[PDB]
Amino acid sequence: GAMNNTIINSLIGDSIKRSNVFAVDSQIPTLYMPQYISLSGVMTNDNQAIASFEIRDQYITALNHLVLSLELPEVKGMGRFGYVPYVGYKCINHVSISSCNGVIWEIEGEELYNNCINNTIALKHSGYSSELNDISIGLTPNDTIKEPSTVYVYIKTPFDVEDTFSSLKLSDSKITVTVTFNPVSDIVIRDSSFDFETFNKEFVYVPELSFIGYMVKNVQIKPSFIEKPRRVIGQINQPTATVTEVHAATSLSVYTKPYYGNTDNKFISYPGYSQDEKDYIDAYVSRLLDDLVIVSDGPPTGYPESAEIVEVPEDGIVSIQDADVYVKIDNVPDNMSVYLHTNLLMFGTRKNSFIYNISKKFSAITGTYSDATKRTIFAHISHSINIIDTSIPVSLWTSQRNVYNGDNRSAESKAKDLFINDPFIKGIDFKNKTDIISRLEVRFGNDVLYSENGPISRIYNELLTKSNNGTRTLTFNFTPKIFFRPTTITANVSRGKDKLSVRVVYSTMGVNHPIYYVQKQLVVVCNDLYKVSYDQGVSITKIM
Amino acid sequence: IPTTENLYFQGAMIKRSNVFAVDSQIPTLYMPQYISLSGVMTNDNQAIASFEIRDQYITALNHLVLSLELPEVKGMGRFGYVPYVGYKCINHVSISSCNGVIWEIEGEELYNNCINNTIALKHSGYSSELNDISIGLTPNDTIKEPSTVYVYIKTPFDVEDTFSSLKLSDSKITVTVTFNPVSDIVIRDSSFDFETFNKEFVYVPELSFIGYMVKNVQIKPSFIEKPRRVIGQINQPTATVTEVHAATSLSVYTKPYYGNTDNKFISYPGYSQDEKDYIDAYVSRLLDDLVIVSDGPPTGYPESAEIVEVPEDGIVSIQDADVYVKIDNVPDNMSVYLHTNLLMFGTRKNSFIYNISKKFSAITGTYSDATKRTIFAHISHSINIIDTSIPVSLWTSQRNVYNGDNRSAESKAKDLFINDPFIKGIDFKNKTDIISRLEVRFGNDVLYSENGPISRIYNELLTKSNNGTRTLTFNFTPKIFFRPTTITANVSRGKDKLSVRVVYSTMGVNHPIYYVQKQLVVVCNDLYKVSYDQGVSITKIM
Amino acid sequence: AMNNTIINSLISIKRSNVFAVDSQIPTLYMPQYISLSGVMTNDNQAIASFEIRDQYITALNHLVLSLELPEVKGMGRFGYVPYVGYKCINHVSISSCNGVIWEIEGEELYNNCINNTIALKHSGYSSELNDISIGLTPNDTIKEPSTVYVYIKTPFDVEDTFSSLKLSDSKITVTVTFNPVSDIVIRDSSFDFETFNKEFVYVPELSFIGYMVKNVQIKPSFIEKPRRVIGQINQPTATVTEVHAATSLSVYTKPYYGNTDNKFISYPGYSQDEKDYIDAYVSRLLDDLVIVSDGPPTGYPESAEIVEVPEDGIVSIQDADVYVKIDNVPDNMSVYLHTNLLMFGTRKNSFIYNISKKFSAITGTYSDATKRTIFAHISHSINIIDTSIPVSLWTSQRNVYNGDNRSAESKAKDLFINDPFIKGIDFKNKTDIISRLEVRFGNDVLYSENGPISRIYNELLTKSNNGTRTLTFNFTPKIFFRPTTITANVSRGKDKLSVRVVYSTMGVNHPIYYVQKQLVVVCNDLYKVSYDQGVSITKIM
Repeated sequence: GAMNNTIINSLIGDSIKRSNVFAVDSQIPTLYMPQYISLSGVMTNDNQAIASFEIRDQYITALNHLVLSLELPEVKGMGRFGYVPYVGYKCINHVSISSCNGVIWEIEGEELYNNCINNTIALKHSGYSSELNDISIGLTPNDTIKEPSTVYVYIKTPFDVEDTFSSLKLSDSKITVTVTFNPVSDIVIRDSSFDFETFNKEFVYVPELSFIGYMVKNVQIKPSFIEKPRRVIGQINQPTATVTEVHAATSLSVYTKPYYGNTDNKFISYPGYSQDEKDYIDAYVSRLLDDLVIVSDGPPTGYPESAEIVEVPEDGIVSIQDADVYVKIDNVPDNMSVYLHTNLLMFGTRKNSFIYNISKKFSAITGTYSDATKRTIFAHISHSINIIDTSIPVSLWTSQRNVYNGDNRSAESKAKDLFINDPFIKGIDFKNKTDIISRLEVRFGNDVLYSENGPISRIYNELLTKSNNGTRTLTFNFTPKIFFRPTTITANVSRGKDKLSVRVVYSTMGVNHPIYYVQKQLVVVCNDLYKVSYDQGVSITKIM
Repeated sequence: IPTTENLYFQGAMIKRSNVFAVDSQIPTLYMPQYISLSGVMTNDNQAIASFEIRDQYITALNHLVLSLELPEVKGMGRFGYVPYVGYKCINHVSISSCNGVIWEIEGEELYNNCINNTIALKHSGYSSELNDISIGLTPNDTIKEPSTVYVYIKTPFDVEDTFSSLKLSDSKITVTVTFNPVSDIVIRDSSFDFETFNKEFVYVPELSFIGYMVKNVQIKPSFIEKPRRVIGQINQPTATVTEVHAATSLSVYTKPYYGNTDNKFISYPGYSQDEKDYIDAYVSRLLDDLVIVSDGPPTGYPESAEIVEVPEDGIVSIQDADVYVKIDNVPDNMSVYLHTNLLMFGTRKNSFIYNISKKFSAITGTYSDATKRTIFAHISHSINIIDTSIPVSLWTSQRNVYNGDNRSAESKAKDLFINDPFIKGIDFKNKTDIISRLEVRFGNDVLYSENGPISRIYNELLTKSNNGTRTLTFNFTPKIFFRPTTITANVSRGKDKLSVRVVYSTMGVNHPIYYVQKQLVVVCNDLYKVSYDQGVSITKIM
Repeated sequence: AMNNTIINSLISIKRSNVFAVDSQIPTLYMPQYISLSGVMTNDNQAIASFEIRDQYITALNHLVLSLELPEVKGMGRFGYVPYVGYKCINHVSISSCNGVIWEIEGEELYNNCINNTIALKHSGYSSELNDISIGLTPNDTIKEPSTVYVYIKTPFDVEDTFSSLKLSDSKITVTVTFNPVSDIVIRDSSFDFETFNKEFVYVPELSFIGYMVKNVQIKPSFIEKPRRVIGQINQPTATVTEVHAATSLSVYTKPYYGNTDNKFISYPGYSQDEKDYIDAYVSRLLDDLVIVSDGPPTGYPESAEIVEVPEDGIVSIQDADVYVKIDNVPDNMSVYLHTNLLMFGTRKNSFIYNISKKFSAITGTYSDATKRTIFAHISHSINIIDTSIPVSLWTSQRNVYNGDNRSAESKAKDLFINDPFIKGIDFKNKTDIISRLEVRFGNDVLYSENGPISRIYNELLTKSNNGTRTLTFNFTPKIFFRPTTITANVSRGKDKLSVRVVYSTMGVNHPIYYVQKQLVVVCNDLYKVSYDQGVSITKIM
């Protein structure tokens, strides 16, 4: 109801100099006015799509918070079609910010995405919705698969960190923003039935650039520093990569990307908008089940001769070598039996060695046959399918290496396979869950800068940046940005110490996984420090 | 040899600022205390709670929390509280001294300011116990157990803790909370005795705050932003804020007006508040009347109902739409029937018909001989959030040439009264964007305009919020340590007002949601100087 | 381009530049992620020691403990508790030659990290670790080996380099005391815990961010050290003595399960919502609750009252009606309802706490293929308290009934749960059992409350959804200021904090009444940190 006597007695019962924590002198700031400015741009096909935006106005003193709008068209026709999650980020191949004196800042599309991955709002705007990312089906040539939509891509820049204090100042200079787009093939998930040829011919990127402009009265410009991300991709299947000309790096990131060039980029399933590891696994199990347990009158027809479809015993247990599969379906008609496809997908490099068989990954399958729809309605499924199984390209099941067929699904099931060309996949699975780096070594010149076995550098990245999707990262700067010059690793060119060399030991994937034959590329990102000066327009100088 | 050199700082090689040590300043001597007050209740019979803060030792205060003791709800019928029940109770909050109002806010604006604070919304409260629609079976059955909810009354005094705190220049502070009618916070069916509940219900509030007893306080003048709201006329796409001299921001949004309805909806998902939960609760409510397993043509439906026996094929054609219906274990003496016009809307006898039965493409299930019900399995439909937000009144409106609610009397009896006061847009999730274009005028000159909702995208990015509004921010300067940046008036040139004009998106006249009345809401934050000369006072910056 | 109205509104007074800053040159330093193996020592309590000393490691912060979990092989049910890595920790101590610099009890470290979802995930929390897995053969793999990471949050992390621990050419020892592995594992009777316990060893590794600083200019600082007092079992009071400069005081309750075998009917695994706990429990009871049998069901104790369901579908258990309807029941069989599955009472013709009475509707379909009932819709009033009742309390001496009338199959599936960080009297700490709280500074009442308004403030101020009744005395920003504290008056006897609570009561006929409670009181004392002749701390008085 009021302050207690014990508290009152503990204070009254003034000799020392105290900092006022109950009042502040409200400083008058620089006089300015912000404005959201939107620009249309010019489209070019060098046949890569490139959008240019020129910002040249005597009243736009500073700017930040770049947002790119993209108009997605109405998608009509036959077939399965869906956009990749965060489709807007996946459109971007490269972003460049330039003045008359050259590039001020630039970034690779995947690195922009990596920098925004911990911003759920920016990712949502990108966008990510059941409307965009579920795999929709067109049943007629004039059927609407996808309605037209607008996505917003937040182009995070070093100018956003401290709002007005970090904004790009325009020294009565012309700024150009150049966005290079990925082919539309990257952002779209589709089956064979979908007329991609026509879609590709007719699709056009329709972008618009927004930014927060500031009209500042008597701006007092000071020099600053900015970090420019630089990326190097290693050779296919080489466990090494080098970044040359490293003189002042604030950080270094290391990750892996799969390379699907030895494939047709076709996968059995995709979960759509639902993106959890369990959603990927459930979408895959769901696609296999129709061919795995068959309720038929006599041995099931329409499967390759290589298929081993066995009638389930009265026991319910089918033995596929060491693995027992318990199959029990209720309401099976008297003229019909329950069959198990014991080798739905199988892989082996040697005829009497190890076999990777997807049918062996199921231990229990129960359900009820429906006389009304003539389908089996699966109830409980016990299995050991993982995220890697859902990430195996179909090409690797039917590869030359494989001594077996070894894709014994029905023709109906194979026609439902999807082309996935997402350009920002990491690791060897869709969720980048499996850590395939067993050991990492970083060399600065000839000296070992850092080495680790487990991903403790990923744990630090995730803790320090409050991200649940980090990468193995070394950070050399722990100083607050903008108010301090960033701390860096510094070169010694005479001792040949001006290169960062990364070496990894990859995990053997275990014994005979078809995912061992997924080609990998090592990615190394280095953040170089640059000085930003505004003497005769905006200019940047690499720190050396 | 598989060993690797383990050497430290191998990447290492004037006045420098020390980043490894700091001089720990001695702060003002103070002592905080959590103080709780009961108030005085007063009653167009609107409930008002007053709390008077007067103590020579409370030097400053912040972090206001209002407690509310919700009563035990007994009786027959369906009852549930709206999500974030405690915020929806608040009509208005006012903080006053002897010199007048220091700060005040409309209930919806307090809620909009706390929408990103998941903790404060949970305390509000939001739970299965409060928000699921509970059913009372006997007149002495307990529908809802008594409960306490906490409403964090976010004020400008919390931004920088002690630095931004409200200083009581040995003045009396009065906090006045105006409550919304209990009708607004309760979701109920016709069976529930609302008349008695309303007569007997009383708001039981308590105000807490963090008080600070400060030794030799050195008070300095400061600035405060006071939110000011203007609501446009029904269906008017314009609104004006007059006497704008120093504004830090301007927000624009839409609210539906349900005065042309009885505020009854077919369904409500309860505690589960996702778009999918709203859609699933609605589909679930329609399914008992949509697919019927009956011995002969189903009874108990209006004559306007067109209930058709499903062919051996399983496909029923409703004009251009094919509905595949297949139910297992149907008894031999019975057939499967499909309600082909459960809900239908047309403005002309030969116009386009909006039919909810046409929104279903596949319905799978098993009839239960034990419970004499159909247990639905897989449903393929195209029901959206707008369908679940249609008031029942609009389906049976004078503008409809059809009946056009052909549901059973049992289904219509399960309809719920929803009077949530903080609904935005034309659907429960505020998913549909109905503003096609926005123009903001400062005087007669165009300050800002947009076609797409880029100002909402910026609001959401800058405030890290997933529920933003079209907002124009003029202040990008850090709060408390600087005088806020404002849009400033030119009275001589007539630039002393903010006029908002929107262009609403169009839609077909044959969709019941076309008849939802809309109100434009404009929120302006005006800058005020906080003085302490003879107790606390605020002065509008002009 | 900028509109004319904006240009016209702009185009003697000192203005602060908000569009440019002079980029200060910081102290020259170089960070490094350093990892150390320690020394393992053995109540045969496991203790890991890590010694940090290097002429170039000047400062450090952001301690992360790695734990290598082994491959778990054999027969039976096994799972790790959620946040396994935090639950491993009994105590963490940071020491110099001059003594302890900072230390914390494992539960208080966990409490400090509970609002950090990333740190908790790294702990870890996954279906792989936390679902209850089953081993079918003696060489079957129940759990694959895994690594967990425990972020050991310290006061040195608040302001990165500014708050970092400086090493004045001193040797810093980090000592981690581990809980017995019995605390972090959820297992059934079938699992060979004896062998697992004998063979299990903690395999830890300590990482930290080390800083090599050129010409470090050290300044004295302040640190808050958490101090915990646990009250006598069921005693609603606790005292913290020698309180001279405290920044906060926290109060909470813990259950004590020493009067039990720590066995529970169910556990939801990785799925940790209140509903997941309730659904896992209902699921475990269902196969004994509704039985499809040819004649009266066999294999239940003589005390079991299994009744054939009438044609009506309604079975009356006193005042409670249970509607049971199962489809596809074979002609030679009937539907039976177990009317006293679990029952508890302290007198014979009095009140009965009966779990079977908590069900109002049960629907399902019998499966001829698997000879099971596949349950569909269930209407019950089971709560989080029911799922938190140890099995021991159903069959206790106070109970005049049997009163666990489940099948032997169901009882064999019971799980040992020894999670060391449970609060309240239920697994979710949902039930508030403190009716009133009083805090005394000396003999004077410092604070008192009925409702948990101090928990509401804790949750608001720390942006946490799992707060405790807390009194904060410090609202001053950390590192840049000396913390504000409650200060002692030794002459007036105000140099101690006494807590008294009034517990709510659940009835004497509820098995949960017999769950023992412990009052926990946490006090944060202010200490001065000085670096004159190694690192040392001094209690503020």
